[PDB]
Amino acid sequence: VKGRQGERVRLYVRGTVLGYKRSKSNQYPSTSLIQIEGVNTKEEVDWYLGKRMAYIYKAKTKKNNSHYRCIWGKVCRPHGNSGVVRAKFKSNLPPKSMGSKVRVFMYPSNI
Amino acid sequence: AKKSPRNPELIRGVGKLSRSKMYHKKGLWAIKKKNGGSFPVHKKAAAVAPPAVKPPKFYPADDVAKPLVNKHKPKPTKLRASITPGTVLIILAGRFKGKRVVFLKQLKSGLLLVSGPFKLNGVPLRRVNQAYVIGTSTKVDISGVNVEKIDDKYFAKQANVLPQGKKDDQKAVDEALIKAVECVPELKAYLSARFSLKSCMKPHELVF
Amino acid sequence: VTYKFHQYQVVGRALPTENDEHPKIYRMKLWATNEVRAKSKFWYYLRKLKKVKKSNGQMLAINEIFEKNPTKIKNYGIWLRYQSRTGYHNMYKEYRDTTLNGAVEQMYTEMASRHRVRHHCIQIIKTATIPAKLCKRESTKQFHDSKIKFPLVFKKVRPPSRKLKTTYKATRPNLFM
Amino acid sequence: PFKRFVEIGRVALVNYGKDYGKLVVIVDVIDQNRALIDAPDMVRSQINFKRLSLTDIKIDIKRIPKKKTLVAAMEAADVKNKWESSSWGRKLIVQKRRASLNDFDRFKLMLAKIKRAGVVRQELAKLKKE
Amino acid sequence: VSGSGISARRIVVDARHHMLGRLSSILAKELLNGQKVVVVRCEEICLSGGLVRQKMKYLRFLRKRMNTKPSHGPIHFRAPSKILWRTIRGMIPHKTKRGAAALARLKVYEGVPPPYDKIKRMVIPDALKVLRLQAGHKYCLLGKLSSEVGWNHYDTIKELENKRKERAQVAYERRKQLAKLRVKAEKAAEEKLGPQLAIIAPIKY
RNA sequence: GAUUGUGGUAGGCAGCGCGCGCCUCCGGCGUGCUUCGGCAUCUGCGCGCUCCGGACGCUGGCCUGUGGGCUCCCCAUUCGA
Ligand SMILES: [K+]
Repeated sequence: VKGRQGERVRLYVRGTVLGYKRSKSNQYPSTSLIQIEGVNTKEEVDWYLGKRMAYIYKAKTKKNNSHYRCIWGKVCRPHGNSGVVRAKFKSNLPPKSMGSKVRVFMYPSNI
Repeated sequence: AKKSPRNPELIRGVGKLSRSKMYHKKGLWAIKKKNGGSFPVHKKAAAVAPPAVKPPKFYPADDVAKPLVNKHKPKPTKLRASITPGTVLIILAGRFKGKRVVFLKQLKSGLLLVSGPFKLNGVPLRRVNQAYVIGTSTKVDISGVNVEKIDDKYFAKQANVLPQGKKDDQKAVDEALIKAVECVPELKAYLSARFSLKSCMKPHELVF
Repeated sequence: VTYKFHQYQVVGRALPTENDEHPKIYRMKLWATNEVRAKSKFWYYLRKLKKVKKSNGQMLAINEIFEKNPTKIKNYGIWLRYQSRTGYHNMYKEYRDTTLNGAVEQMYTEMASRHRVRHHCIQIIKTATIPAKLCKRESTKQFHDSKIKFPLVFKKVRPPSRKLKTTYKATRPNLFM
Repeated sequence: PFKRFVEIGRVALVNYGKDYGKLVVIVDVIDQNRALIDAPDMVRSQINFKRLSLTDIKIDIKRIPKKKTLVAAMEAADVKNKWESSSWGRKLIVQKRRASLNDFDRFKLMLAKIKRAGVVRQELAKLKKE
Repeated sequence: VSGSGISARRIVVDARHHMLGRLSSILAKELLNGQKVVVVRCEEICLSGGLVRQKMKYLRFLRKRMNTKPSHGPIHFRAPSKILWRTIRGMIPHKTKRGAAALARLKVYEGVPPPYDKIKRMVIPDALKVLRLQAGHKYCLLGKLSSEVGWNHYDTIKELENKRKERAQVAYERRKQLAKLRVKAEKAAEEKLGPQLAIIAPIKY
């Protein structure tokens, strides 16, 4: 009915990069604050604890016949009460990723 | 030879019985009485003399460090309770991501042996890591499926062309699996369809 | 069941001496968030009203008092004296609650709200369970109705929990009484 | 106006907290903010009105009745069946059932819905062309 | 306010009967999080305190001007949409690139201009007057204040909104007729599919 | 769920199983003290096991490549200044 052209199966949820763990006057970019769509309480975060995440972005040059790049991470612990999480990546996320979407996968699975 | 454990474990590393009851059960009193009120002394096992290793061809200028002994030995990988023979699994990664497959058994290495069946969804006999799998509540009878001869060595590389023997074995295995699947209505379509997340579908709320 | 304020009966006396082999034993009914603070206030009152200090005094007993029937509503009267910005005054108040602990918590909250009197500036002189016919305040007497009937004028709209909270809604809330 | 009132015998739904989804009976009123509620499977205790949603059901009881009397009144009024049969009460049950569906059940429901949608679309097209 | 967390191309908000400050805070957070927001019917925004207090506040704002060069600011916009835009800017670090980008993701309109007149419009419960303001307390419409302080497009907006509402009423009547036809079709098709209705029954509301 | 493996000549320390007795083997059979449940009272040797004197194991990708690394250079962004 739609006639769309794209990924046929989605096995991940989206996450918005809010920023870094920080105080009013200090910033710690080693930790990233991520909001996962559909997660509204720290109790709900328990399911995603330890789940792998990928930050996919585009580069000007081609690497292995592709402009796509990926920085992997995972969910570490809940942040606050509203479902935000603290996440760690192999390298600190660039500040320009603020407001961009990361993919939160369903693995490693516990079910 | 005792055919049953003398001291069952209440928890890991703690026995149900104390030292006095263990003394009574083990029969140390009987051994002492038979031997004449004294325990029998057993000579220490004689060590094997080291083999006459030939002299080395080279002598290193530095004394290489020998690592300290590690007393920890790995245990077999655990299988989740939600995964039992005949359980339907959802693959979350790889070229078969989203496919629904039937679980057959766990191999020695800890990986899971699964089948599509191949005809239904194109998934052959394959090994899938437990960490990249979701165990659902759908179970299909697999009593008539014989996979005894298949083990971790069946998938070992010999290092392009699939031998016909593997195809025949997969067909033989899948015949009974499909026969069992046909019993449950709509199970064929369920196994032939992939799992996907639609709008407002929350993984942490789905029961699977 | 957790109460912020607990009722204790504290019993104490002055240390026995040669002159007084069996000194008078004093008891008080006090309100405090803990038994330690109840004992502290007991010694404060004993020092201020009987000349018996904690240093030269003896602690005998302390027991919590629980409402006999926390399943039923009662009318509670509280006689208290408080300190304002310009002096001290006496005050009698009435409350309705299942337990006297809840009534005392209400009393503290209301004193704070209406007179800006902090907790440490309030002394409770007397407490009692008042029958319906003997209540003096119109606020408590208005619910002494066999057929009490009113609509919920003010109801706040919220999801059962934050799990269902959403920033955007397709339609505005539909409210009626 | 004011189709619903808080009353002795009025049945209310707990709309917030750990007790969400439960039916209780208002057996007394403490003050403008909280009342005394009761039900067969709980201990009569106080609750703030902000956590109660009044229903259209009411039972004939006196204030602070006995547990047996309250149960008898609820059974005579058939509170459970009336609430369950009503659309408002059925809504919570349907939400719970939807939450409880499993993957295979969800797939079967999807198949049924697709078939019904196709048949309904054909029927509607025929009606329009008529 | 952590943020909505939704993934959408854009969100259209009907600002009617929304408290100005709370809606502004929620939308500022949404814009900072990377959302694109279109606000319509800004003239229907509600301000607590009443018309008199808000008018005096706006006159106090109008007093502020660079003494030696009034053209250097502050700029006193009169239209409701610009008032909402400035209020939002007040809650955003607009002097940084991040704040400027967040501001650039926001559109504000008076009334409902096209194509947003045929796009679903949502509301913000946390800023709704019905939930935030007790009945009887003083409030004023943003459009009324703007007209009092020098906005001269209120009547045109009213006329255009009346025309749009008439067209929307006609469309709604057509949709209701279509819905009745669809219910008739469903009734006709009921007898065709038994088992499917049986599986669907325990889920229907 | 998260961070982490510092050391590199030790089978130590602590606890416990199997054989040195038998029977009908989810257990039972001997001497003492018991609160009648039980008890470090008899508790020795040989071979083994463990939450036991600081991480080990398996698999995969890649190796002249649009690969990997970078403390170098020019920039952009968040925080600081
Ligand atoms: K670890």
